[PDB]
Amino acid sequence: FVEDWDLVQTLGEGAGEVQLAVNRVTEEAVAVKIVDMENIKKEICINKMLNHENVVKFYGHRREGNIQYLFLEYCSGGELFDRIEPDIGMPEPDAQRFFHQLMAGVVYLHGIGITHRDIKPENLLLDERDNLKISDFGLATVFRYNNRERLLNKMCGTLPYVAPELLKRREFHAEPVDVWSCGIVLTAMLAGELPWDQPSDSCQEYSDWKEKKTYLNPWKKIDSAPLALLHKILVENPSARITIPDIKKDRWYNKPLKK
Ligand SMILES: Cn1cc(-c2cnn3c(N)c(Br)c([C@@H]4CCC[C@H](N)C4)nc23)cn1
Repeated sequence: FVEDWDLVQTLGEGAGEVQLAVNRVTEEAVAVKIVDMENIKKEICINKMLNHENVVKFYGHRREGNIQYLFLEYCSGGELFDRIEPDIGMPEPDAQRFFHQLMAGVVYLHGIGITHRDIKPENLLLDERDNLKISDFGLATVFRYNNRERLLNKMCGTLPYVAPELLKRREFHAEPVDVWSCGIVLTAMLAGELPWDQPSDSCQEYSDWKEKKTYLNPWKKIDSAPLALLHKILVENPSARITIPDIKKDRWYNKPLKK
């Protein structure tokens, strides 16, 4: 009976659906991604490579006909998105802890040559202890193989989170794009709002940021220390943008915080 699972509820939709399943014998819970049914093949393949505390674990996949069944780590705390109070954000110490965990997960992925490509609060899930877990590898790809980097050219992601070079350049490096989206996530956690619809020349809010008008929202709501880190992350030129090893040296990143 240990292979029997009960589908107890729908966790959400994407894009098929994701259901919560409980083992009839052990009562273990697992998220099941159901796809009706090339893209799915890649998602499973990348998933098989993943083994990190801040990345959703992959348990396997069953194929009952035309429907694909991805068995993944269940995150009972739901989406980080739901911990962000609109127009407020969340307490700075909470935002810092989630940011630390997000960087740990991203460093791990980059170390194995994988880029997520769609980092945002809806994809960052929380377990029963509020530990952050990067989810959904349907848009993920290999950017380093046999120690040789491959440039990306495919448009993908979510506009408010996408780095400016995606929209402007034919090819671009993978890592700075994920760094940028993490900076937008940090902004959202500390301000409860996204800074711009997209980082384009045509976007007034993006121009304001480039002109350093930090007396305007959402910047005005962010303390000087984390704001200084955002100044280093949200840099238009990806070659000048701060790297993760340097984010780890940042003053705010290393500031002891307590609620
Ligand atoms: C791909 N994947 C999902 C899971 C997953 C695990 N827990 N979980 C919870 N609690 C919710 Br709410 C969602 C919803 C499922 C619909 C999309 C939402 N972003 C997240 N997905 C999940 C693990 N891997």
